Amino acid sequence: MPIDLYYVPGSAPCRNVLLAAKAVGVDLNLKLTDLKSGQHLTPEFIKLNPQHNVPTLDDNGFVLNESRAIMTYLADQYGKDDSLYPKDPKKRAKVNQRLYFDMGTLYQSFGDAYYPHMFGGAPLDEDKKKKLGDALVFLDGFLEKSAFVAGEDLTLADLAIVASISTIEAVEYDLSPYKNINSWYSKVKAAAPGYKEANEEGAKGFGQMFKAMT
Amino acid sequence: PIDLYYVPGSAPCRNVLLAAKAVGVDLNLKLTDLKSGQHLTPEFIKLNPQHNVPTLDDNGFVLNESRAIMTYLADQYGKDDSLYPKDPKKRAKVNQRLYFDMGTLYQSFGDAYYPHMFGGAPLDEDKKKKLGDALVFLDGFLEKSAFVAGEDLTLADLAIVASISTIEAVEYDLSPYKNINSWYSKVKAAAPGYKEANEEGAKGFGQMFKAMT
Ligand SMILES: N[C@@H](CCC(=O)N[C@@H](CS)C(=O)NCC(=O)O)C(=O)O
Ligand SMILES: N[C@@H](CCC(=O)N[C@@H](CS)C(=O)NCC(=O)O)C(=O)O
Repeated sequence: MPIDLYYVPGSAPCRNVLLAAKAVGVDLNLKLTDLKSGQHLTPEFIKLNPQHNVPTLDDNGFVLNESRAIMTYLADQYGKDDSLYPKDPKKRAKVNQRLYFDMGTLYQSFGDAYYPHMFGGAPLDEDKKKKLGDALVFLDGFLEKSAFVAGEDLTLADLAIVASISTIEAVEYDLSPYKNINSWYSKVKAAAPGYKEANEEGAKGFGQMFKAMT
Repeated sequence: PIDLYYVPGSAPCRNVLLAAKAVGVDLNLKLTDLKSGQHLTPEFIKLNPQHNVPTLDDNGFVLNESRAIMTYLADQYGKDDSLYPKDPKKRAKVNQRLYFDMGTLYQSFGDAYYPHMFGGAPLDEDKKKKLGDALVFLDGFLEKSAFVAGEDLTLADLAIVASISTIEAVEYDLSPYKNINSWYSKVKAAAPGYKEANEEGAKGFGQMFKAMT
C-alpha cells in the first residue's frame, strides 16, 4: 500500500516530512488530519498514535511520529543514494546535529514566542522573541562557514530548517539582519525538489492563519 | 584523542557519558566551568560557537548536541549493532525516542523546573502536569516493550535514563509510573558504567536543585 502521512499543511513538523519525501522521491498518500476539529483525537487516531499528533507516518503498518525521525527513515529506507543523509559517520553526525538544533533551538524558540500568542491570546513576549533572535544568530553563523547548514551539500537538515525559517517568515518576523540565512533560503527554495508544493504554500497558509487569529 | 567538554550535573552531558560507556569509547574529560565563563573563551567559541556543553572534539571533528554525539559514537566506533541498529525501521524507533526525549520529556522537565531553579520563579503546578503527561506517554511506551524502542537496550534508553534520573533528583514523584520504574531498575543494571557515567552527576544536580531551591 502507499505510505500514509497524517498531516496538516500549515504545520512545520508536517512540512519537514513533505519536503523530505519530495527530496527522497517518495510518494505519500496524504491524509489531512485537521486539528481544529479534533481529527487527531478520534479513537482510531489515538489507537494509531497514542501521542495524538501530526505528522504520523504509517508505512504499511510501521508507524512513526517525530518529523525528524520520519525524514531520516524515508531517506535510509527509500533513498537512491545517500547525498541527502550521508552514510559517512562524520557527515551524518553533522546532519543529525543540525536536526537537533532545529527542534531544540530554532523551532522551539519560535514556538515558545509565537504559539501562546497565536493560540492562547497571550501578548507577544519580547524576551521570547529575543531568544528566537539568538537562534537565528547561530544559524546565520553556521551558514557563514558552509554552503548549507550541515556542510557543502543540501541535506535533510536544510529541509527541516527551511520549514522552520519559512514559518518564522510567515509570522512577519524580521529576517533582514541575517544575510547568510537569506542567501541560503533563496538557494534552498530553488534546490529542494517540490519546494513550492511541499512547503511554500503551507507556510503561506500558516501566515494567513496567524494573521486571522491575532 | 577524543575530548568531551562537560559538566556532570547536566543531563545532556550524561547522555554522552552513558553512550560513551555503552559503545566503549574512552573520552578525555575536560570539565568546563560554566559559572566562570570557560565555555565563553575565544578558544571555546572557535571550537563551538554556541558555547554549550557537551562539546565533543574527536581529533579536530567537533560536535555539539548530545544526542547527535551519542549516535556519532555508535556510528563511528560501535561494535554492537543492538545499541543502535542499522536496520532502518529499528533505527527509526530509536531516533523517534531520542526526539521524544529532547522535545517532550526533557523539554517538559526543563519548562517546569528551570525557571524555578535558575529564575527564582515558583513552581507552576500546571507545567509539572505537562511533565506528567510526558511521563504518561513514556510509561505507555514501556507497557508493551522491555526498553523504550524495542527489546534491547539502545542509545534511546540511555538518553531517557539521563532525563528520568534528573526528574527523580528534583524530587518529582514517579511512583504512579509502574512501567517507568521497572524499566529504570533494568537500565541501571544493563547500562555499562551506569553509576560512573550518570549517578553521581544526577545526585549532584539534585543537591544543586535543593540548594538553589
Ligand atoms: N516534535 C514533533 C512535533 C509534532 C507537533 O508538534 N505536532 C502538532 C502540530 S504542529 C500537533 O499535532 N499537536 C497535537 C497534539 O500533540 O495534541 C515532530 O517533530 O513531529
Ligand atoms: N540540546 C543540547 C542542550 C545543551 C545544553 O543546553 N547545555 C547547557 C547545560 S545543561 C549549556 O551548556 N548551557 C550554556 C549555554 O547555553 O550558553 C544538547 O542536547 O546537548
